[PDB]
Amino acid sequence: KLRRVRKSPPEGWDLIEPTLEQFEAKMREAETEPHEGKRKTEINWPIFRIHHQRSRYVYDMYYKKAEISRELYEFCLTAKFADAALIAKWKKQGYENLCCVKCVNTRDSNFGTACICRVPKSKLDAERVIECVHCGCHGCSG
RNA sequence: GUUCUUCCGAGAACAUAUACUAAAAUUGGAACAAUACAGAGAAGAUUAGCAUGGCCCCUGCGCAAGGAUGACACGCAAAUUCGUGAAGCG
Ligand SMILES: [Mg+2]
Ligand SMILES: [Mg+2]
Ligand SMILES: [Mg+2]
Ligand SMILES: [Mg+2]
Ligand SMILES: [Zn+2]
Ligand SMILES: [Zn+2]
Ligand SMILES: [Zn+2]
Repeated sequence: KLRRVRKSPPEGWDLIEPTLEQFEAKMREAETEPHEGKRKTEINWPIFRIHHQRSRYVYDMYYKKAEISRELYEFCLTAKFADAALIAKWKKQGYENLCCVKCVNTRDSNFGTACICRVPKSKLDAERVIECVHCGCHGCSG
């Protein structure tokens, strides 16, 4: 990754490097863990889950905590440490807990609806438990 | 879950219906390798090649071409119907 961004990490990369380096360890384990004893839908879920976490950590450091400068935050977007297109959603009102961009692509669904996990729980038959097939998200709206 | 309201623990807006839903459990359907036998179209033999037909395939990208002429075919073929005189009887 860092080879492919040419400039050096700008300012306080040491604050985020040990955490990002742990997400890398997580992601490689998720790639190589056996697909046996798991649903054909389940095995992809940790990938989307870890990719959500890592993007969320970079995002929270810059926006909520302000512990990294914009140049270091934008560096993480440039170095593909965080998905700019997922962070682009968490800025939108009503999307601030979105699990993955695949769940808001309405075009890919049979009827042109969003994913069911995007329905607010108060609008469900709220005893109902959800695990959406795209990522196992139980509900990510309200 | 977030941006706001305040009399204050509630209210407005944003957000709005994934998935042949199984890690399964059941249930049909093709060709395989070879002991011994007798062995591959045309009025004697060696026998071309190309056609023809249907509820028969295979190889091939194929309206090309190969697969024994790819194999088969291989006869009670009656399918619109009679007409005659002798000789027994009774
Ligand atoms: Mg011949
Ligand atoms: Mg031929
Ligand atoms: Mg031949
Ligand atoms: Mg023939
Ligand atoms: Zn999702
Ligand atoms: Zn979903
Ligand atoms: Zn979701």
